[PDB]
Amino acid sequence: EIQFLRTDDEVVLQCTATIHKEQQKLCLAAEGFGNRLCFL
Amino acid sequence: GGGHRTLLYGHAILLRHSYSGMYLCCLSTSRSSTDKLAFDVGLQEDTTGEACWWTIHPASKQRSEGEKVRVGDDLILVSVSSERYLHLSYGNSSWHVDAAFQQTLWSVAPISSGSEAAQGYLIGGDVLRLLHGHMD
Amino acid sequence: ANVVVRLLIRRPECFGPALRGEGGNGLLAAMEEAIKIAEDPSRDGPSP
Amino acid sequence: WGQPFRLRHVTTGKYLSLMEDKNLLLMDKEKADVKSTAFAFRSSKEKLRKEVDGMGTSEIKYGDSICYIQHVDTGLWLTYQAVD
Repeated sequence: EIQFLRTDDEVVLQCTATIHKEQQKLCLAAEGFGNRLCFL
Repeated sequence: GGGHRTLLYGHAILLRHSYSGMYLCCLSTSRSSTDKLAFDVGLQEDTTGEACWWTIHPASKQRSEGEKVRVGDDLILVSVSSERYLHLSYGNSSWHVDAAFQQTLWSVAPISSGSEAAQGYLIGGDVLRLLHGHMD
Repeated sequence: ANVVVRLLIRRPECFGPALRGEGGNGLLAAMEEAIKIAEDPSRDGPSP
Repeated sequence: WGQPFRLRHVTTGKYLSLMEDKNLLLMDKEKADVKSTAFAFRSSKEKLRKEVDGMGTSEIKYGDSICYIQHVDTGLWLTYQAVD
């Protein structure tokens, strides 16, 4: 029933922010081939 | 290294974008001026010792340092060099991740693990090429 | 000085008349506006 | 078996669908949805956990066994229209 985050485990990141008065939950994203930045 | 060691709050963390091996880490990112004083630490493979690490801090006062990070725990991230948190700004009527002193909550989730290995078995997200047994 | 600047950066509230991000956090614009207040008026803006 | 997913054509970057006229077409992300782009495997040709969180005997092995797609919304089955 208990499990932690180890080294070398595949994770995805998430956040919750309001927009248009609606809690738009998102995930971090990035495509480092032509743009080294990050998007959601 | 250690090998499947656990994860503690406050310890230095290293990330990696999976298919594009660009180690998101402490880089001299001074390009984003949506907030006009804020960084956007993005993707580049420069794992260089001190300028290699973000750091965890807990979301709120329920789990102190030295405790093991558990699934579902929302967290707070920060560089060591710039010491900006992982900010979720709003540049122009839209979302813009930046790095600032206004922190942001950043929830993690499970996808798989080392024990969750294929060895030929199917795993979600994996590409493939379909085949007919007769017609190929 | 370390902990000082650490605490300042969480809440750096030297808010002058008008600049980006904060109110001020920039000296020349606020100083020139306060010099418009200073020279031809009194300490106050509307005063003789 | 019995997990809805949506097939993405990787090169064009368009999601597989099944239009109203019963013919497979790809679909851009803005058009895709769980009504059309939602497909699951079928071990046997017959019809007949739900919250797939516990693992429970990992099923599909590449190369050896075989599958059958099911558009779970329509329940149709894939078939190669051998044309003359």
